[PDB]
Amino acid sequence: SDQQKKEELLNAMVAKLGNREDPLPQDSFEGVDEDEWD
Amino acid sequence: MDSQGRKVVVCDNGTGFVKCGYAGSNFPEHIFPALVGRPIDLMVGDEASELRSMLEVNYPMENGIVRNWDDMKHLWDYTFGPEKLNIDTRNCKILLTEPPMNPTKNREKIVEVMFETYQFSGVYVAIQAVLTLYAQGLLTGVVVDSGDGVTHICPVYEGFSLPHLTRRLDIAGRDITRYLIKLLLLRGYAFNHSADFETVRMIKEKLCYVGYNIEQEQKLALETTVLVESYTLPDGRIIKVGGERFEAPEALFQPHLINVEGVGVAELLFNTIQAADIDTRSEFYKHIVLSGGSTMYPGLPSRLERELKQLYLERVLKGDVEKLSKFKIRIEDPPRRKHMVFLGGAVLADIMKDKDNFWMTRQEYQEKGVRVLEKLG
Amino acid sequence: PAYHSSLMDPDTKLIGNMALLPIRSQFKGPAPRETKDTDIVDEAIYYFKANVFFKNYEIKNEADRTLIYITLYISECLKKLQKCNSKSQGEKEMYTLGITNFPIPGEPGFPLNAIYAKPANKQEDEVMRAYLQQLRQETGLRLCEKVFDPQNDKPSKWWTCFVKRQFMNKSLSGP
Amino acid sequence: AGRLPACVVDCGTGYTKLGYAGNTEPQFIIPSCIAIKESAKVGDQAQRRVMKGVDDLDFFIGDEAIEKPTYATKWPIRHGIVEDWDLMERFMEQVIFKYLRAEPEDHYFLLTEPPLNTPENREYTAEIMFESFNVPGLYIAVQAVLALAASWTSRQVGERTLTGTVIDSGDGVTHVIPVAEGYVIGSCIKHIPIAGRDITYFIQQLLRDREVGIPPEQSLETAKAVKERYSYVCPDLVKEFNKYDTDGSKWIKQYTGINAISKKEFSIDVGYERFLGPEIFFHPEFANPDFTQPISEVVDEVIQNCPIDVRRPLYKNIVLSGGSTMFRDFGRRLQRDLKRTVDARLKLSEELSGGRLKPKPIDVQVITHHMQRYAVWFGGSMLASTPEFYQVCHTKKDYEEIGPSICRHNPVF
Amino acid sequence: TATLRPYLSAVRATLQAALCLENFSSQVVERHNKPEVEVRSSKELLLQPVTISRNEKEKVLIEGSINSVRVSIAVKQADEIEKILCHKFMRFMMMRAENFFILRRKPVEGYDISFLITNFHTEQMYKHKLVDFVIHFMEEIDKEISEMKLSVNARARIVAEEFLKNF
Amino acid sequence: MSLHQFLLEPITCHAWNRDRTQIALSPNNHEVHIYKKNGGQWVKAHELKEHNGHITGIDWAPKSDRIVTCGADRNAYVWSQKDGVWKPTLVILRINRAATFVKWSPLENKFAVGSGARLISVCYFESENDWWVSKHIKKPIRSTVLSLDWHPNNVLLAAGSCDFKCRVFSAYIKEVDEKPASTPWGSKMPFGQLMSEFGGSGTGGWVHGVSFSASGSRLAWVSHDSTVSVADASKSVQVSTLKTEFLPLLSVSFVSENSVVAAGHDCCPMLFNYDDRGCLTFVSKLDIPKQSIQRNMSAMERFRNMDKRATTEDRNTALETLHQNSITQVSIYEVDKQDCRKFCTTGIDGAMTIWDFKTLESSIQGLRIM
Amino acid sequence: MILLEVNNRIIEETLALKFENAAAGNKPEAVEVTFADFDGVLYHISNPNGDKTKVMVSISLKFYKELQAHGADELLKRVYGSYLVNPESGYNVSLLYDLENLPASKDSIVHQAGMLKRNCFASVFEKYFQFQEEGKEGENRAVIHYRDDETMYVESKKDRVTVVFSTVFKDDDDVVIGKVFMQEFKEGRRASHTAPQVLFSHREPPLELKDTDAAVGDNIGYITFVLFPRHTNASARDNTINLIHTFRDYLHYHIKCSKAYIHTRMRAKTSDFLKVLNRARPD
Amino acid sequence: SARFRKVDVGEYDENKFVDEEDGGDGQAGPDEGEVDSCLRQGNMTAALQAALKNPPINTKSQAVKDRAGSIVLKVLISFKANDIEKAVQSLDKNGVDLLMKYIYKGFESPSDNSSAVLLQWHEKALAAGGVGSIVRVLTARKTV
Ligand SMILES: Nc1ncnc2c1ncn2[C@@H]1O[C@H](COP(=O)(O)OP(=O)(O)OP(=O)(O)O)[C@@H](O)[C@H]1O
Ligand SMILES: Nc1ncnc2c1ncn2[C@@H]1O[C@H](COP(=O)(O)OP(=O)(O)OP(=O)(O)O)[C@@H](O)[C@H]1O
Ligand SMILES: [Mg+2]
Ligand SMILES: [Mg+2]
Repeated sequence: SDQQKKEELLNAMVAKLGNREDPLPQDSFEGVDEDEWD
Repeated sequence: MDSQGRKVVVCDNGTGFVKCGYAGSNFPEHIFPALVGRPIDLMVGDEASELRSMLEVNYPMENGIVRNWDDMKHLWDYTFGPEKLNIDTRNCKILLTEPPMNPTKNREKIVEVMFETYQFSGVYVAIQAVLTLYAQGLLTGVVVDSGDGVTHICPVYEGFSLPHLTRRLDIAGRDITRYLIKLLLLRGYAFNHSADFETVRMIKEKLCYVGYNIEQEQKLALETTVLVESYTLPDGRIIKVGGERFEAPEALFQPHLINVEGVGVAELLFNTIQAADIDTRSEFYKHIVLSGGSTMYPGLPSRLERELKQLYLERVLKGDVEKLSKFKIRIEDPPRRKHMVFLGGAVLADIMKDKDNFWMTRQEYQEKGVRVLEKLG
Repeated sequence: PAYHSSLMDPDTKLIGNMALLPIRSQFKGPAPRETKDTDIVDEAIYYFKANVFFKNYEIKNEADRTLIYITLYISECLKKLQKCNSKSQGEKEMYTLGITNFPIPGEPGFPLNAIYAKPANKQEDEVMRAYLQQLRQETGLRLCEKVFDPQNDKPSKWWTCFVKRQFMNKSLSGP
Repeated sequence: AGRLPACVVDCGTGYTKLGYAGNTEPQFIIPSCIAIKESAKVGDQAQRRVMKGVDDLDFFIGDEAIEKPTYATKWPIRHGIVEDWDLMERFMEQVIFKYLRAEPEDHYFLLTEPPLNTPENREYTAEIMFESFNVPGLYIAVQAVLALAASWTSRQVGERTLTGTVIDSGDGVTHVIPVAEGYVIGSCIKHIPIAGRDITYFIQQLLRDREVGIPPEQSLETAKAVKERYSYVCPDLVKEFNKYDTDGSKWIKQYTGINAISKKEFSIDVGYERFLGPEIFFHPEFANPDFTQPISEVVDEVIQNCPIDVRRPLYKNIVLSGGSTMFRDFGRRLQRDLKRTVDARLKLSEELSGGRLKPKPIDVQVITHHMQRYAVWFGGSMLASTPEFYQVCHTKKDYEEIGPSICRHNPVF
Repeated sequence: TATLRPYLSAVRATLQAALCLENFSSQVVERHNKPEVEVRSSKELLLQPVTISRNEKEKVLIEGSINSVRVSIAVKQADEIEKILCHKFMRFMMMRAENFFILRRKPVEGYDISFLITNFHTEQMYKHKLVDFVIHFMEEIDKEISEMKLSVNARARIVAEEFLKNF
Repeated sequence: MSLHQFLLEPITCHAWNRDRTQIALSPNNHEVHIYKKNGGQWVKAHELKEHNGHITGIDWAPKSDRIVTCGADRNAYVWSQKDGVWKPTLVILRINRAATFVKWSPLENKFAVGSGARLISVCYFESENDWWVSKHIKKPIRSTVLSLDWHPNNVLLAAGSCDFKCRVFSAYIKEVDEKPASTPWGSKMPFGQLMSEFGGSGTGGWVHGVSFSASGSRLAWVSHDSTVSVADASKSVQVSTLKTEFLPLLSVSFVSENSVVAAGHDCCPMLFNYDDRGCLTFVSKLDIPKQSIQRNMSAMERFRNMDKRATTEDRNTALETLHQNSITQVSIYEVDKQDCRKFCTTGIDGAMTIWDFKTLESSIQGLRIM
Repeated sequence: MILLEVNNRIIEETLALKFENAAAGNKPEAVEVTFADFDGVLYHISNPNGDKTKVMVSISLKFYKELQAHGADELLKRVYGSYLVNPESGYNVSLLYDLENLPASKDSIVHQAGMLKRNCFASVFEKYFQFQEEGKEGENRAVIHYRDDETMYVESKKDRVTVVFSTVFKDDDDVVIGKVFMQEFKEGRRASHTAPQVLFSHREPPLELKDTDAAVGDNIGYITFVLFPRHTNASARDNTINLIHTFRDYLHYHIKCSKAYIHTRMRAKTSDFLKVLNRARPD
Repeated sequence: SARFRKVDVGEYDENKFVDEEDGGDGQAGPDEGEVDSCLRQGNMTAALQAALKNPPINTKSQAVKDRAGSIVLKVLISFKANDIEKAVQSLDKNGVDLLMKYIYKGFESPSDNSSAVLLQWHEKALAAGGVGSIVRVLTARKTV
């Protein structure tokens, strides 16, 4: 029974993981100015 | 060649190819693919097929029955043009083929298109199993056909097809290819169902066969390394195919592996033959002819004869062993299974060319209309 | 990808497949005078630091051949500016570099014989040699103030780190 | 101590990540090198020493293997593919019994594999884990599905699918991998031969060209520190040279290092190599003279060779992974170049159609998430912590009667 | 010691006579090439089985046919450590049976290892080199097992002395 | 002793033309290669590709120049040359098992195919409707037929099979042949009549090769139990049997009235003598070991080297015979069965060897072939 | 390596990184680490109520009720002192470190934090050596269920201290390899004469454990250590306790290393057979 | 379903190979009295030549073949090592083939030190008779 165990595992993955609203680690570095990125 | 000087043209319209020639020829003159191309004005035939990238393609006929009528009309005026045949359509006799279990409205439409649009002098249509038995030189037998869509079992007796005994099984080569894709996915190789159809089709055409006794092949698979072969992918990787070579075509005999209800092909053939009349059963058992593209596996008629003998032992003699030597069967496969339908049509057009009752006349079509089609029987 | 010029105007004359672009100079030559602020030399100096890393250049016009020639000559300028230490013998070195001859197209010493079209007759040869000499002297005199750094009166380390790089693995002087 | 967590080990060309399940970060990150004693004669397999005593236990793994006198340093993995199995087994001996300190008869195990792996390597790994250490369970996972599962933390609950394109970049070979419904389309995986070693070599030869005062033994670690600390991705090239030439007080940094043999300090200036480092992803002919194709054309050729009905979900979900994709403004540059190529193709098709066809404009998204540096380990750690994992993992019993063939195929997530 | 060379000479003389193979197609099922010692359909294509015994434990069994031959070897095992090392070594060789081309995945019952040789192998290789490989294999196994046993004992002495020193 | 190495993969079978200038052979696959001698070297001239299975039999007619091929795909083809292009013609065999052997008739009007379906097929040509038809001989064959030979009077046939017997059949077809004469084998000749059956009782060996003599009154055959047998029909059909002390033989040929040349798994041809009284004796090996193997690596020194091998036995890296593997086909190369001076051998190692009687008479002491 | 280590590695590296960050005055960071050890011991490193200035280490053992009956609380109070606090929920022993009140020396605090499990097991041995030092008799044996199937027995006499291990081998070949290793342990007093006496029994318990309900089975083996007053005094008891409680893992580690050496040794013979077989072709 | 697939119909075929038998069961093998007398008076060569007479190759009973093998292996294990090659060279070809058949039957049930004696007899019979005798052992339909 690969498919039923795998879809229960996928439902566990969907119901398990939460969300984060913290700033990214890339934002702490210094880079080029914002307004010419278009 | 007749007394009136109207030539007889045999035109075979298979799904993959269209072949054409004259009556009495031992080889087809002209072979084309069936294709209609549109650029992204309208090229039909060979010349659409080399110039493939510019032209969007269209297949007009699917499983022997036509789907788009004007594309088949353009195919017909491509074949009857001056570049390939160069014949006069008002002074010709034409023979055509039809797939079995054909609905009657399609046959009426084909006969109406031949008699009204192109104005042919003589039109006949015939079932392909009778043409196959004419190519073999027989008159009575059972024809088992297996292509790409379905599998048909049809008996022909005294040169005519029996309509109420023709049977259909919905297992063909694409199901075996999908089952081989699943069996190759179960060994760890990464494959996709839509992107990798042609490669597994070439593997199935190259390596698979039909096993005689299942326990001997499974013992050889789990004990020896004899059956292991190697194949090279177009990317460059080398894969090893082992015991799937006999497991892939086993869905024809055990349909429950591919989640299809019903019985196998041997039980269907036994129930087809045993439902006929009692006095003609001995003629049907001695003339069984295999045809089609899916019947080219090695070891198929030995397995079919063994399953027929086991069914006849169980369900007729009811356990008597001594009467089994009197039961005689013979399954004949041709070694010339390239153009059997064209050769049978050419033999039938050659021998039956001057007698009046065979050809359907244009004057009776003008008198009656769609009532001439009862004279086929 | 690579950076191309944008100074092409169809009233301009051609010497073979060159472009007779106007220049601003005090040296004598056959080039016409330029009224605008920019010219081909300032664009070559502008695009040298990005064009020197490339190895596959695609020709789109006639002025790009002239841009390729000035970009090839700037590395030969930077080889001579490596050894020098003060300004005024810097211009005395670059004048003597600009005086001496170089292989023209049509000669076997020229590296890009396949793309560059050979000149036909003798006055075309004279006009081509005078035009290349004027371009040579003007880009030397323009590079003399840009390379040198005024507070120390030394060649700058940011300009002298581009010596070993070659444009399309080519060289005007060769090995 | 009723239930013990599983152990997650992820090996690689450059670094090995190892820890316990249920956590967010790995407990150990070590280099994948082994120092063994080679006091015997060089280049003689017959004279390769019989261990009369315990002389095969005289070795060091990890960061202790780097620069040890009277020892030889070996790297067992080339491009994600194991070449020496003896060194791999001796590596796993000191992984299990020294760092993790776990009894292997009580813990389940999860291991990772390269994307194109033969089943014989899976059989060899199952032999090493089941015959020598006697584990009760083993599961071998695919890295792309773990990265696609680990990218769900920046996403809402209604949009979590398992279809996308994974761009993986480490110390070996950059991979572009399409994943459709949890299964890898194996005929469309493409390779770009640019990674962090080429960037470090390019920065090292630039610093050899410009600066002076660096010791010759410490050039590579200095180039690695300059690459990891001061680097970004620029939109244009000549404007950055104009910014550095006009105003050099802001954009030019200084780096201070310590000499190892003299205990003295040196200082260098970091200039043009801040932006010229990561630009070889988009211009591969700067360093490698053979490969002349940017990464966006490789991604577009991966997606355009796929089947037609899954072509539009692949554009909507592009997931970055690996340690070499940690430069700033990577995804914006990749998204801009991919959108330019796509819009050029549809305006060319609209010009050649002449108003016959009006295709809808597609949506291209490049996803940057939090757990980008350790995405495969995070996906394995969040897979192994659930109670449903123990019904999917293999057992030692199925190795005992059925054999090594159970580990050729795993239930693909 | 004195029985070893006549045993190997008799095994070499028996394997020379049983390796005269020939290509043959199946007369039961059309378009099939099968090894006849495994299917055993036709009884006229089989030869008599033979065996050679050195003592009550060591023996070699040889079975032949028209296009195939099977050799089964029983290995000397003195005690418990030798038989578990023999079992590990035979399992280690029979897992890699696809690289050898002449090895069976499972042995015949009552024996330790079996070889199956068909006519394609003697078309691709020489006969006497195959006979030499069989005799060289039977010679090298016992020396390998004795060296492994001595290595295990010499390791265990050093481990015990290293633990009891520091206490 | 002329050796030529054609190719590394094995040679299944070979055939010569009339003038012995071209050769046709199968390189262990489904194609037939025709080589032509140009100058002093062999070059490839033609390739024939029509079959779908393993080629098992090639034969070349000397007069009409037609090549018959049979394979393991239950098919047979007749090839004829037109404008430098060889063209095939299909033969309907009506068999459900693979074919093993094919031989032309002496008058080139029919041919015989031995197959694995316990029957022998005799095929001739019908010219009113223009194709090749076949007839079957079935009883009392019980196994696979491995070898065939034709009598020189174009009627009788000899067959050997895996049921440990050698049989003589009659193959007379009224549409093609004429009325035959009387023979010592028999007097009544309808189609399919069994004339004589030979074989040992209780001693089972598969018969690999049969051969007739030049006059046609003597028969010889070889078996798998290392026996050579000669049957004489005139002296009330007596059978003489000799048990050798070597490996089994796979080919046999009469080279005169009283001499037999055979070859097999011992890699070297051997000579046997048959006198008028009825005693079969072994004479010599025709592959005398090279140029003595240099006094057999100095006769006293290899006896001391066998003492050295009694100390340390090591194996020979290359066999001393001119074939490194088995020999499967022996053929007569010069003139015919009445006068033989040279003969040709092919083998599994992929080489072709030409031997001469006069050089072997000059080299081997006391050797005399008649 | 040959001998196993005593102190943990995760705790020492984590606490050294946190103390080196807190020494320089940088901003602290959160931490939440859960892991395990030998013989089914759980660990936890976390922050109390989200406060980032405090770290907290807790342990979890199954058999703390047996060790508490022999007085393990007073030894932990004597070793640690003010760092010992009330336990966490679901855990047995808990420590607490404040980052604002650290001492100047930091190696000894991290080193005592690494040896928490040895400080848990040391109390039974330190109790039972004192009975041999004082000359008492008639005291009951100490029975420790340190695993589910394995048992440690400690007994004291006038001139000997007897430590009996019961162990279970899970596989059949491990019994033979362990018999070889314990035969070499039994014979191994021929070089060192101050070595203790080691005895081994297979499938049956020893005589002095006749009264207890000791298991009888094919996999179960019994190991006896005899200790003398040259090892149990007040100056050489630390390395004795550090060596006697890490013996079973040492034995199973060397068994698995021997099997891995055997699997290393087979591959060269397989490669030589493949080379000899591949030389036979006429390529 | 699949009840009919269990029946093996291949061995009910008429055209399968059936072995042919000849001779009765009246051959009782060699007689024990003369070989016991030749062992008693010490004539070893006469004991070997009288033991090889009357082979029971046609009798389908097992006990006659077992007692004939018992007498032949009783004679063969009572020789000295230096009297073997004189006894081997006194035979013709059929005696060498029958001795090779009895030696290869004697390897089935080893006991005590008979295998070294059988290996010496195998070496001398191989030196006298060649490798064709082993092929005639392997291809025999009726076995002693
Ligand atoms: N040698 C082969 N072995 C097995 N299968 C084969 C072989 N050659 C072709 N096939 C299969 O046979 C099928 C083709 O059958 P066929 O040539 O009769 O096609 P068709 O004319 O399009 O079919 P149909 O008339 O049923 O519509 C395909 O499924 C192909 O894979
Ligand atoms: N900002 C950065 N932070 C960390 N590492 C960086 C950074 N920029 C570049 N790198 C490089 O990232 C590399 C780490 O790659 P990674 O850990 O993914 O390797 P791997 O073991 O090959 O991984 P994989 O399992 O994905 O194949 C180092 O070589 C390092 O130089
Ligand atoms: Mg079809
Ligand atoms: Mg990597």
